[PDB]
Amino acid sequence: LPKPGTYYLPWEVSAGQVPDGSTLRTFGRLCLYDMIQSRVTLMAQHGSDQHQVLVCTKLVEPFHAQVGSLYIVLGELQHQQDRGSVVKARVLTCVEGMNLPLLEQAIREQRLYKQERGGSQ
Amino acid sequence: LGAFQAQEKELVFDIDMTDYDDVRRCCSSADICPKCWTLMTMAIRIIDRALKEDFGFKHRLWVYSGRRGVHCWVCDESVRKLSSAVRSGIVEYLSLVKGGQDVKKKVHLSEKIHPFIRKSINIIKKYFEEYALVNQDILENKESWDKILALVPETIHDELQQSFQKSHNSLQRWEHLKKVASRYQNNIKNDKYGPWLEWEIMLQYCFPRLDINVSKGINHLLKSPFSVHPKTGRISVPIDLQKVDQFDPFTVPTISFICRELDAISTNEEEKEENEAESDVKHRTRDYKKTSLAPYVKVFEHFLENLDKSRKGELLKKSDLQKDF
Amino acid sequence: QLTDEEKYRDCERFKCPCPTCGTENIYDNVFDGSGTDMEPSLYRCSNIDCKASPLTFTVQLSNKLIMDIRRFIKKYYDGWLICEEPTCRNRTRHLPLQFSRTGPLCPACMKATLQPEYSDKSLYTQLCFYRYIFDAECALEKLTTDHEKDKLKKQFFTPKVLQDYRKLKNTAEQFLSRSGYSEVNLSKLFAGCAVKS
Amino acid sequence: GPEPMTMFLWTLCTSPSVLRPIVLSFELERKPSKIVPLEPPRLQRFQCGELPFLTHVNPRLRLSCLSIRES
Amino acid sequence: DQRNASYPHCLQFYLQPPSENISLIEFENLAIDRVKLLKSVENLGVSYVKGTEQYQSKLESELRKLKFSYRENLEDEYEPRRRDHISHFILRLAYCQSEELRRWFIQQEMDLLRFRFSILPKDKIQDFLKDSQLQFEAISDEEKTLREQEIVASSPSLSGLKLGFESIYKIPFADALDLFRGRKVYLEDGFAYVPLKDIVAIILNEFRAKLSKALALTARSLPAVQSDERLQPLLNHLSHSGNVGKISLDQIDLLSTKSFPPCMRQLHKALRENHHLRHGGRMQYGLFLKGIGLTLEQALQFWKQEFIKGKMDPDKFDKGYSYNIRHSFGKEGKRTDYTPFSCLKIILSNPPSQGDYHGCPFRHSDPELLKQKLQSYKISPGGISQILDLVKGTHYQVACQKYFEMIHNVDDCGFSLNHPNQFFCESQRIL
Amino acid sequence: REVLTCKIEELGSELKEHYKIEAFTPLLAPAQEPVTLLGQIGCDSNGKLNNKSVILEGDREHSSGAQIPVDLSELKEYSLFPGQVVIMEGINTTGRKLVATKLYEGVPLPFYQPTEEDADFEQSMVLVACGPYTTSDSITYDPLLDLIAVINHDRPDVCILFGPFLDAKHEQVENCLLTSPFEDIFKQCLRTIIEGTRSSGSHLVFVPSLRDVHHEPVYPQPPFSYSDLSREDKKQVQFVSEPCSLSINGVIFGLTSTDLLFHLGAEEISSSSGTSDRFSRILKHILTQRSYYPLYPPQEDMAIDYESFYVYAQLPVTPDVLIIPSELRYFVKDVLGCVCVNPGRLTKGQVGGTFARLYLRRPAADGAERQSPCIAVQVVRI
Amino acid sequence: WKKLNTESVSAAPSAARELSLTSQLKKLQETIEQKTKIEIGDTIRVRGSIRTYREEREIHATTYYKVDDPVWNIQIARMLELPTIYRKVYDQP
DNA sequence: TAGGGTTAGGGTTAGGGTTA
Repeated sequence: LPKPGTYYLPWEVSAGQVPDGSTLRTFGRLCLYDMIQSRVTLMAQHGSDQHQVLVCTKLVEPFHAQVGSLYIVLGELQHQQDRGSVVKARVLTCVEGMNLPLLEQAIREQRLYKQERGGSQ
Repeated sequence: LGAFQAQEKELVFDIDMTDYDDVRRCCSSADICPKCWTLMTMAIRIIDRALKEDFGFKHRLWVYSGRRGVHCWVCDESVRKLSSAVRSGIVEYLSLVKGGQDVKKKVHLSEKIHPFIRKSINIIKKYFEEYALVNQDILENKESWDKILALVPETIHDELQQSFQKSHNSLQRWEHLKKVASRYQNNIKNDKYGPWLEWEIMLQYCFPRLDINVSKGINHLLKSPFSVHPKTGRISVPIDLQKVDQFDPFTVPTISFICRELDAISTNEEEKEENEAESDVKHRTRDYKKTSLAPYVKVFEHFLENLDKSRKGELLKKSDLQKDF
Repeated sequence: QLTDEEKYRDCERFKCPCPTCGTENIYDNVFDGSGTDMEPSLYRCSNIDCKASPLTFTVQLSNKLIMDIRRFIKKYYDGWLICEEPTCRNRTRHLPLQFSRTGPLCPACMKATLQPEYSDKSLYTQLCFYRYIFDAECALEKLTTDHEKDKLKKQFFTPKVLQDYRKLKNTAEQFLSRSGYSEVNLSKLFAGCAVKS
Repeated sequence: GPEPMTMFLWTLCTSPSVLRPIVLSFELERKPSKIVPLEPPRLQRFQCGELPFLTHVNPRLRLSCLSIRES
Repeated sequence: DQRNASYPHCLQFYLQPPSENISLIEFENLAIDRVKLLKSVENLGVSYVKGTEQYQSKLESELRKLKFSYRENLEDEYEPRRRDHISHFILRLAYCQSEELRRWFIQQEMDLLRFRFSILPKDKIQDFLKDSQLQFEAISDEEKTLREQEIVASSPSLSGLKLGFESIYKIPFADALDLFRGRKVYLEDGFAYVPLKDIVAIILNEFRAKLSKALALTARSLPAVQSDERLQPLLNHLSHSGNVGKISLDQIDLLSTKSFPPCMRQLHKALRENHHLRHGGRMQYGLFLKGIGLTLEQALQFWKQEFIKGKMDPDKFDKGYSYNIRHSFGKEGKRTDYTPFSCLKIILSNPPSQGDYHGCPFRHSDPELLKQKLQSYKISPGGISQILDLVKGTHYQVACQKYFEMIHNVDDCGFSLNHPNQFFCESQRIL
Repeated sequence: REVLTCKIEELGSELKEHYKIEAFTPLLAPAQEPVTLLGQIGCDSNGKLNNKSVILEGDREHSSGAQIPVDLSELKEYSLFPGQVVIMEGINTTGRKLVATKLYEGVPLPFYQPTEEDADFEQSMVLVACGPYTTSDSITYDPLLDLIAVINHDRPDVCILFGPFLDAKHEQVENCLLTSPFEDIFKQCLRTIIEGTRSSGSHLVFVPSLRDVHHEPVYPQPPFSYSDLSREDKKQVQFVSEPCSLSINGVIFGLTSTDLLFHLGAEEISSSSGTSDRFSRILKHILTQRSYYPLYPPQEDMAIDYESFYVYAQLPVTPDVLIIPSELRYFVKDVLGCVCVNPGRLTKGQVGGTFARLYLRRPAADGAERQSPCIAVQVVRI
Repeated sequence: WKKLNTESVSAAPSAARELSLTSQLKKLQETIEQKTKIEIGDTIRVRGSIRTYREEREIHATTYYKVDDPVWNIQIARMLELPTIYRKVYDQP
């Protein structure tokens, strides 16, 4: 059995605020599909800032690509020497039309409740 | 499903001692004798020399299975990435004894001889004579040469049978066979047979036999070293490359003997090593130092040091190429 | 594989009124009738008493065909879409800007998608059907009985009639040349490979 | 509690084609004007780990349907 | 100068996907034409032998008939070269579904390339290599003379020290597998010293196979985006498109004496004699009995009986043998049900060794033992001679057909033999 | 979707750069503090647009095709049409209902700067004419011949005639009563025009229209094809695509054979506190929208190829002169330094319409303020 | 658990009403079969009790079915609704 | 003399440790 997948907004993982080898699930919008090297570069906006996450895909071929669309990625993170941070994909589904603010508020509320229950112990 | 595939594994070969029953006569079925150990000894020499010279593989590690077999563990770098077809080609090139149960003659050699066959026959003469003629005595009984003559054309079957009847020991019969073969080579007259009757019979009764199935697969499994056979308790140990001729199978330490050795080691520790606040690592280190496995682990460590030196050389070469000093 | 009936089952048959007798003319095949009635459709008019040869109205036929083709293309570029929900059946022309895993989302039911009211396949099938009735060479080739084919060709079909049929087919084929549905761009297909261009 | 139609309904009633999350608008079955307090707790023998045990239980609520919609 | 730049030579490794635009009908025509040509060349290769004159002449006739590029007249080669290029990449897009399909495509393309290179002049092969992105190395006459004896005793079809006026290339071992396997090239510390013609042909073949394999692997991930409604019927068209009733457990002996083909009669006889068999025969026999209408329970009883006759312990049987048999039929475990081995696969399977009996006797048996076993089956001397001639001609399937006709007393079998299930079902139909 | 979102995002980015907007809030974000949202103007109702049926549609890069109703009750003045790119600031309390609080205005592209060679040209004569050149039911082409005589007598430097050269609305072509092929008829008409203009010896410019018969009706469309032009007449006869941006002597001409004004007037709603010219508002809207046909969805009487429209039908720069044939009342108006002419149809029913004549005098570019080279225009009734 | 679909029902050539009913039965059967097919990367809903086996916890399933949520509405609603359920019912004396 | 019928109803259990 594997470890569970905790949610993480793109900008935190972009800054490397998670330990190496952790399992995380995040979101973003695809920007490029490097065919030969099996690499995916998705992007997510934050005000005037744009953040990039590198996704290895060696475990989900065959895989259709939808340029300029949202995605959900779940897997493990490995801190490479030069490439930086890349997530090893285990499941990679596509969702469209789902509004970000509801999701962001949802994880914020869940984190708040978890911390509140953590105040008794 | 389908994305979980084997990627690399070490190339291995297996040698089964029991696959020589129709040729050997020293023992029966699953029995062994010190006289027949020369078989796997010369097989080891042949295979190791062929690998070291023809292909140039650097690192090799020979392990005695425990009962009747010896395994090869090639662990070089540029070999772990090979596909299945290349390994099949390796095994095909290293195999000469070909045929099933129905086939009698295992060799069909033309006039031309490969350099590999030439090297094998040159390095096989010094061992064939003593072992074959004296120890096993292939040409001893009547049925012995009766099955021998099936390996040669019928044109001289009666003459050779009469010569064997006249002769007394296997040495005289072998000499007469050599003389008859040499006479026939000078008198070759429309014969499909090769000009190396003596060579082909020695290879047929003397060459090792492999199995393509254990090396063709990439996800296959094979016994790890330092195992414990559940029948004789002999621990699988590495075999030194430079002392192969001094390897008696019956002298390998067993699990019961090594356990009694551990008991005696504790007895010595009752008056030699006391009041030690060390972790289990150092205690177990001195434990297996005091045992009978010390030469075997020493050989394993020497091989590991050789591999480490090879890694140092390869990383220094990479540094030279990458201009990083 | 599929016959002409299956190929053009849902296509509109060409219609044109006779300039003189005022009777509308219907055309579905190169020839009129079959068997012992083996006559051209454009050989004689619809009315029994009408002696006018429809071949005399080549210009009128072409001028009606161009109008019909313009009508089909105008209908195709209407951009009408229909909701896929059985209880909605919405009709609209405002194509939204939010898609899903399959395509546009219906801005009414918020659960189903939108499909074109008149796809390119129907348009191409209609154009092929128009080209179908003006290929006398293919019809002659399809004639299994060689003797009857020769008899029909010699008894009535002068080469001038074939030239007129080619002239009619020319206008239909004119719009077929610029049709993109029968043109495949190879650059898109293999753009993924980049090792050696 | 205590013909192709039979098998058809048996198949339909025990499939996820019907067992779906629904939004219910329900009216209490026992009319509020009615008054009849006569309910002491009962007792039954629910068992899970191959070991029966006895426990009291409240009477089951009774309702009535006004409108049912999907979700 | 698009025409000349696109197509400089009649041969091409097919490394540059095109960029022009084609009509759909022409697309379909090219696809069907090249698949027909590939099937025809496969059949011609499997019927005759390589080289000769009739086989190559028929292949050239097929190429000329199907309006492809086969010769090298220096005029008007634009159209055939373009058609070959387009159709080859179309089939590259097509045959990327299963590993076996990829292997078949690679083998047939290899055959076609070998033919075209075999009709290529030497100056032209040198120019074609120059245009290719390949590097070769030439050793010096010093070591050429130093290693004369090994290079002449390797016998690469060499005729008594003909190395005069020759250039010897040095190649890593992992690229010359064809000559590597047959023991026809001297070897030294992972290197090969080789003559000119055979090794250049084989090296080109092997590198082409590797590069085509890599490109097919790359293209495997494309059909995920091939959702176009058009071309779907064509892809479906190119995508390609033994249940006899239950039998008893005691009629097997009579059916074996009647219905077992030679490729398995020896295995049955050995099983009935020694009551014990090794892996290679065991899986083959189990698959065959599964494929002719034997249930799980019947097969379990049969195996337990025939192994009790082998002096075992029933507990040991349950632990090992029935345990293996359960997954042999896909009862539990991964349960991937296995189809029986084909005649071609069995003939080209792992060569049996001592203590093994699997494999058709027409390929892995002595001629004298084969004749004796045929005589044990009461085969006519004329039939024996015909079987021997067929064996000499390496036509094992025709020999099996003759054996079937002799045992069943039918003048003509009328069906081509490809699988033992076919043999058994036809025998049951006769019965 | 790609074309629409690319155009929307480009114009939004340009407006953000122009008006110094710090950031854009996502459409569905609920916040009490007023925020600025970027989106396209559309009408939810299938019928004509109205102030009670306005919805804002977002963009892919920010809200992935959002749709929110717009409340203009607090709005003071408004003038909107479907497919209008605007930047609007409001309050979104629950994320579903938005109340408008502000409304921006478009920004025109910079004027083209004439070079040294442009100022050298002193003057030229250019005439504008448009179809249909037939009466309600007569194909005698009397207005065509009279216009030919007028242009031959006047001998303008440049002669420009708009389409259609053969309207399909005629009853003769409706019932297919013609004895000649349409292509042959148009070839004969072009021969007639060339032979008539030979005496004048003036430059002929032909712009196709969407009502043409022999030409395929998808906007934009390729120019007419003629292979019988003589060597001498080749230097003065040309065909350009519709729409075209023809620059003569450093003066940019806005050319279109489509009726923007009629459509826009029929499909625009406004409520202004003061009286103003609706046509001027439409002209400034189309100048600011940076699109020849900014209306979306288009008029149910023509076909638009969106890819070709985006790649070929974008305004290069602000044109000095704009030519808009229309079915509405003839007028001449100038907005933001751009001259716009509405000569109207030359034939109205069975009576002649109006045609206009233009002047192009290059003024001194010494002054800082750019001045329109066109100095005078007169519309002569026919 | 794999419910045993033993003794598959065989239809009879009855009147048209029974033919239509058998067609609807086949449609229902194929709908159930399609609904119950599960692959890696889908959304599953499980109902049942708790059992401990081999010193680990499992969930026996009384019923289960695949959920089609191509937009992630139902999961967002669930994981927004649950904390209210806790705070209103579960975290009470 | 004012509600219909009022009825209590499903409430078990199923087995890892596997390859061509």
